[PDB]
Amino acid sequence: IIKAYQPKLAEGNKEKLGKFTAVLLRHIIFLSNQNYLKNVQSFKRTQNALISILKSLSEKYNRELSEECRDYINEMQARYKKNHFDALSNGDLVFFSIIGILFSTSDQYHLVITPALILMSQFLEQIKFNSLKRIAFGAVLVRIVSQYQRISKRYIPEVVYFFQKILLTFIVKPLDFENIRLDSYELGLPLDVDFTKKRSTIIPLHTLSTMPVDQCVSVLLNVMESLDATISTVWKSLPAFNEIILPIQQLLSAYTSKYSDFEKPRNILNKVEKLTKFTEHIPLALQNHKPVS
Amino acid sequence: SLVVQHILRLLNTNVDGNIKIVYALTTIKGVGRRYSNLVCKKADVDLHKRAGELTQEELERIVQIMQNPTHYKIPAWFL
Amino acid sequence: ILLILHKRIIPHFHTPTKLMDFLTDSYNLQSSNKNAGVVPILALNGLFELMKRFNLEYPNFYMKLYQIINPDLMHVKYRARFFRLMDVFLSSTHLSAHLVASFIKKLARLTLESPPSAIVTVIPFIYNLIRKHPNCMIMLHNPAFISNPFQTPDQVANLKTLKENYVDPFDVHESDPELTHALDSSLWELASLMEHYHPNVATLAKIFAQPFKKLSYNMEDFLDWNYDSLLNAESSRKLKTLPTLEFEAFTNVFDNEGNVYLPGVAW
Amino acid sequence: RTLRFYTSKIDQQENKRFKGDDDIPYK
Amino acid sequence: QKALPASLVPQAPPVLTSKDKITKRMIVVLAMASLETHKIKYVLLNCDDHQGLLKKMGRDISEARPDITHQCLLTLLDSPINKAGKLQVYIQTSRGILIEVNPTVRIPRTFKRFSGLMVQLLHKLSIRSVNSEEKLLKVIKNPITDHLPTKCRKVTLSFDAPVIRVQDYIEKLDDDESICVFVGAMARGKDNFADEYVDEKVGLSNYPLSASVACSKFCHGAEDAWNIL
Amino acid sequence: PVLTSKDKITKRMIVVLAMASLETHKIKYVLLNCDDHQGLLKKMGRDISEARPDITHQCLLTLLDSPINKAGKLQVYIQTSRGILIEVNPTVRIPRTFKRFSGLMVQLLHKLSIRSVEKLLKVIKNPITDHLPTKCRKVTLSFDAPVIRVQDYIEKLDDDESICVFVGAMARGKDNFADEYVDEKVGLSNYPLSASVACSKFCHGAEDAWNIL
Amino acid sequence: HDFAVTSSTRVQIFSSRTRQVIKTFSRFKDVVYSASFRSDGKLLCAGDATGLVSVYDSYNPRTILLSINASTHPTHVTKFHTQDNKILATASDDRVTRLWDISNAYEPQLELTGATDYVRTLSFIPAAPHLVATGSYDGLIRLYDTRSSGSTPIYSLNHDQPVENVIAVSPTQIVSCGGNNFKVWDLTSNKKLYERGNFNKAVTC
Repeated sequence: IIKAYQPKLAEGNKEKLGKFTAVLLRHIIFLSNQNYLKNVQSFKRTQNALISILKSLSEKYNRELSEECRDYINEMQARYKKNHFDALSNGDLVFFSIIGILFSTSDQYHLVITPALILMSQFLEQIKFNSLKRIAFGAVLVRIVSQYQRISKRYIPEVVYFFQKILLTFIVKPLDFENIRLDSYELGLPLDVDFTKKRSTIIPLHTLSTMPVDQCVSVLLNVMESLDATISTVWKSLPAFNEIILPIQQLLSAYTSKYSDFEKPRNILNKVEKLTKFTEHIPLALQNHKPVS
Repeated sequence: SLVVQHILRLLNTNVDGNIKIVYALTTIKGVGRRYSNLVCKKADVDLHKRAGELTQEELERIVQIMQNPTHYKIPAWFL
Repeated sequence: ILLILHKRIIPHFHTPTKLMDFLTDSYNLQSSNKNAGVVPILALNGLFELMKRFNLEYPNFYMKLYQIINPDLMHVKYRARFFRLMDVFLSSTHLSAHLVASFIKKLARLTLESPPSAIVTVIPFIYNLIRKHPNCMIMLHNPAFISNPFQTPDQVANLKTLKENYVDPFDVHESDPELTHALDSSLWELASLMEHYHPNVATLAKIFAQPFKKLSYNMEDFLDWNYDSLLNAESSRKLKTLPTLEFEAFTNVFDNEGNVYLPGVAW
Repeated sequence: RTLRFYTSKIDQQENKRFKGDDDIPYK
Repeated sequence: QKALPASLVPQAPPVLTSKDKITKRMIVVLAMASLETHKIKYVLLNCDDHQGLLKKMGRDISEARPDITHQCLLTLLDSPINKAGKLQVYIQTSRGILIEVNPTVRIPRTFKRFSGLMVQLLHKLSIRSVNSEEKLLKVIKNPITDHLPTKCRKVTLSFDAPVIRVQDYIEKLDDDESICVFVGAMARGKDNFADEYVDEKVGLSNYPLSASVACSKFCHGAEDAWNIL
Repeated sequence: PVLTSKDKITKRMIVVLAMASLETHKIKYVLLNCDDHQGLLKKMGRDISEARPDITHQCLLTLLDSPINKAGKLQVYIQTSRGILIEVNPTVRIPRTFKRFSGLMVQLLHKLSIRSVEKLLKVIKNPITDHLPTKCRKVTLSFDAPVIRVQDYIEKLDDDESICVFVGAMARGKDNFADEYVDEKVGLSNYPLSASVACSKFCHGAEDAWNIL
Repeated sequence: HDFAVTSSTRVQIFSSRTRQVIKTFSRFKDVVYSASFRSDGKLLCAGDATGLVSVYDSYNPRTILLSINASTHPTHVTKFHTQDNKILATASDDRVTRLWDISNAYEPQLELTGATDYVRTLSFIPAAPHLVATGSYDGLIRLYDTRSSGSTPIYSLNHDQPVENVIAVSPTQIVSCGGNNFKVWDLTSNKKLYERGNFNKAVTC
C-alpha cells in the first residue's frame, strides 16, 4: 500500500498515507487484541514488522500518528470510566510500548507521552490489582513507565504504591503493616513453595488472558526485578531514599524471615543497606538566596 | 487550643488595608473625606475598622453606594 | 447520612445537639472493617458544625485529628472535604510551632506515596502553614549546615563533624503531635516532589526552593482535582508543533521467550 | 485558576536592571 | 538553637546617601579631579582633544585628564561593595567644585558619553534618572567635612607613607565609625590636597599605584574585612 | 625577569581576556566601536552590542597596572572574537586614553607586531594551550558557578603550577568560550562582576596569596 | 485603676467609675497583643504582629515615648518588670524573650533563649527581681536568673500541655494554667503542690 501510494506518484498522496499511518497503528493494536497463542511465532513475524513500517510512517507522518495516538488515549480513558480493568486489554499494553518506540519519553512535557504516563499512573493506583491477571497487568505497566523514565529518571509516587501492596499481597496481613491498603487477602503464596527452582520471570501477554503457584511466583519475581532497577536508578539519586525505601525494606525483611531460601530479597536488602550507608542524609538547605543588589 | 475568629482592589484602585476605611477610600479619585464618610455611614460599616477588616458584603455594598449614588439619595453637591 | 448531615439534616432540627452522641461515636469509630475507617472523616464536618453553633467541645481534639491523617486519607475521594476543615483547624492562633511541624512533616511523608491530585492539595497547604508560622521555616532549611567561604578551617572541621553525627529525630509512631520532634526534623521529602514526573506538580514543589513572596495560596483552586480533570486539561491543548521523536532504534518491542525496548515482557 | 497558570508564573519567577558591563541605552 | 528571621526574602540594601550619617561606610574621595568646561558648544576639556585651547587658558595639559576620574568611578561604582550598599563616592574638582555621586548611578562606560554628563552636571548642577525618581549626581556645598559621617576615619594614599595592609587596617578600626579614603586622581602632584582635613596618610603598596588600581585595591580589602563578598 | 611564553617552569598568573571585540574597518582601517561606528557595523552585519573594545582596554589597564605585574608574576593573553590570539608583554604601558589605544590596536592587527627601538604586543598562533605553561590550572569566571575565595584558592593550589583565568570581556554572552580548554569554572563574587573588576579582584587575591604586596 | 483591653489593632482604656472607654490607642497598624502598664502606671507597653513594641504614656495616646523593633516575628507578650521600672520584657514568636531597657532601646539588655516553641507567657516573681519565669508551648516552664549571664534556664518545669499563661501568686508559689488544668509549683521544692482540672476546655488566662 505504501509502495503503490508514494508521495511522488500523485497529488494528495501524502494525506492518504498520513491517514494510513493512523490506520496502521490501530491495526497493530487490533491484532494484539486478537488471540494469537496458536501461531505466536507467526504473530511475532507480523507484529514487529508492522511496527517497523509504522516507524517509517511515523518519521514522515508523526503529526498524523500523534493525532491518532491522543484519540486512543481519550478512548481508553472513556472506556475505563465504565469498565475499569475490563476495558484494559493486551492491546492497550502494546500501544503504550509503541509510543515509547515512536515518541520521546525523556521530555519534561510531551504531547503523547505525558497524557499516556498520567494514564499509567492512574492504573498503577486506581486498579484494584486483586487478581493474578490484574497483578500481571500491573507488572507490565511498571516496566513500561520504567522505560519511559529510563534517562529522565523522574519519580513516580504510584510506582512506590504499587510495589508495597503487591509485596504485602503475596505474604498475607502479617499484623505489622496496617498503613498499606490491600485489595485481596486470598492471594497469599503458600509456604511449601521452593524459591530455588529457576522459574521464568518473563510474563507473556497471551498468558494473561488464560490467567497457579508457579504463575504467582513468576509474577512476583518480575516485579521484584522491577523494584531493584527502580531502587538502583531512580530512587538512589532522589533525596528521600531513606523515607521511600523504609516501608519496602520492612516488606523485604518479611520475605527473608518467612522464606530463608528465597535469595532475591536478601540481595535487595544487602544492596539497600549499602546505599543508606554511603548516602549522607544531611538536612536540606534550599532558601539560600543570592543577595540582591 | 482551637480558636477561630493588606491590599484590596475597589473601583479599579489599589487601597491599603492598613488605612482606615474612610481615608483609605479617599485615595480613589473623586472621593473626598466627607464623601467617604457619607458612603461609610450609608453602607453601615464601622468607621473604626481598618480597610483590611472589611468583609466582602460590606465592600459590595460600598461599590453599590458609589456606582448608584442618586438611587440612594446622595446629595447633589457631593456628586 | 453523614455526608448530608451538616447541610440537609442539622439545619432543620430544633435541637441538633441531640446528634452529639451519634456524631461523637462516629468520629471515634474503630472497626476491623476497613470500609468503616472513613466514617470519622465524614463525621468531622457534622461534628464541627455542632461545635461551632453551641460552644461544645471534643476532648483531645488535635491528637485525634493527628491520628486520622493516614495514607488512606490521601486516597479517599473525600480528601477535599477533610482538607477544607483542616485549614480552619490549623488557622488557630494558639497552636504550637511543634504541633504544626508534626502536621507538616506527616503530610509530607505521606506525599511520597500519594497521587498527583493529592500532591496538588498538600503543597499549597504546607506553604500556607509555614507562611502562617515562620518558626517552621527551619524545617525547610537548617542554616547551621550551610558552608560559608570565609568560615575558618576550624569551623570547617566542626561543620564536618556535625555532618557526621546527625540523625533524623522525627518519630512516625508517636501519636502526640507535640512530641514527634518534627520541628527538629527536615522536609527532605518535599525535595523529592520537585522531581515529580508531571511538569506542573514538580513546578509547584519548586516553590519551596524559591523566596516566599506570596502571602498565601487559595486552596479552593487546588483542592478538587482528579485524574480525569488533569487528563482533560492536557487534551485541550492544541498541537502547534509536531512531537519530538527518538533517534535510537530498537529491533524488538518486547523481549523474546538485538535491542529490546521492554526486557522482561514477551508476546 | 488552572494549575498550568501557576506553573507559568513560577517558571516566569525564575527568569525574572543593568548588570555587568551593560551600558546605558543609546539615543 | 538561634531562631531564624521571620522573612528570609532577599531585600535590597538601602541606598546610602549624605543624609544618613550613622551607618558604617567606606567613602572614596577622588580629590583634584580635572573636570572643566569651555565653549568652542561646551566640551569637557581633555589632555589630548583640547591642547591648543588649554594652552590659551594657560593651564598645563598634563593635568587635563578626566579619563582618570572616569576610570576610578567605573571600578568604584562596579565594585561589589557598591552593590552591597556600603560605599558612597565624592569628587572634588581641582577648581573647587564638590560632586556627590549617588551609589545607584550608572555612568556610561564610554568616556565621550561620560564627558557629555560632566558638562551637563557642571552647568545644570544636578542629574536626574531615566524614570525621573532620584537625583544621581548633585553638586554639594563645600567643605567636604559636613557631608561626611559624624564619626569617621580619614586617610590619604601616599606613596611616601609606610605601606599598610588595608584589611588589617579596617579590621582594627571600630564599627560605628566609617573609613574615608582620599585618592588623588592627578597624573602627578604633591600629596597635600587633603592634608588640612585628614589626620594621617598611609601607603597601600611599595610600588606606585594608579588611582583606578589603588581605590579598587582598597575597597576589596573592606569586602574581605566586612565579609561583603 | 620579564615573563614570556617561551618559559614554562616559572609559576605565574595568566589571564586570558576571551572574546575581545577588536576589529579594524576601512570606509582607513580604524578600530570599530559600538557607538563610533553603528551604521558601518550594521553594513558589516555584526551587532553593535558586541562591538566594545573599551572593556578590553579597561581590563588591560588594571591588569598591567596591578602590583603583581610590577612584580613580574603576570602575563596577559587576549583572544579576539574573530579568532586572533594576542600576547601582551608585561613591560608594555598601553595608553590611558582609549583613542590612542584604538590607534595602537589597528597597528598591531595589520602589522601583526609592535616593536620599540622585545615586541610589546605580538599576534601569536592559536591554540592558547601551547603557549600556556606545561603544568597549569585553568578556570573561568562564571556567575552561576559556586563562589570561592581567590586567596584560599591560590593557597591550596600547588607551587610549581600556574593559574589561568579566562575572563570574558564580552558585554553579555554565554560563559562557554573557554570550556574546551578549561577543566572547571569558579565563581568569584555572588554578585555580577564586570570584566575589569573581576580580574582586579583576582589579582588582588594572588598578591595576598603570594605576598607580592 | 482604669483598665485596658486589647482588641483587634487598638487598645481601649476604660474608666472604672464610668465603665466606658476614656482612651483609645489606634496607631497600631497590625493586631495588638498587649496593654500592660508599668508599676507606676504612667507608661503603657504593647506588642504587635509586626513584632514592634511601642511604649505610650498612659492617658496620652498622642505621644509615643519609645518604639522598639523586638523582632520581625509577632510579639505577643510585653510586660514591665514589677521590681525595676527601666527594664521591659518582650517575648515573641521568635522564641527569645528579650529583656529591653528604656534607656538603651537599640539592643536588649538580655536575650533569654532555650525555648523550642512559642513563648506566650512571661512572669516576674515577687521578691525575686533577678528571677524571670517563661512558659512556652513546649509544655515547659523555664526560669531564668538575670543576675547571671542568662540565656540558659537554671531549671525547667514540665507542664505536659501548651502553657497559655504563667502567674506567680506568691514569692515562692507559681501557678501555671495550661491545657485543661492549672498546677501550682513551688520553686523551693521545684514540684507541683496542687493541680485542678475541673475545666472542660483548655484554660487560657
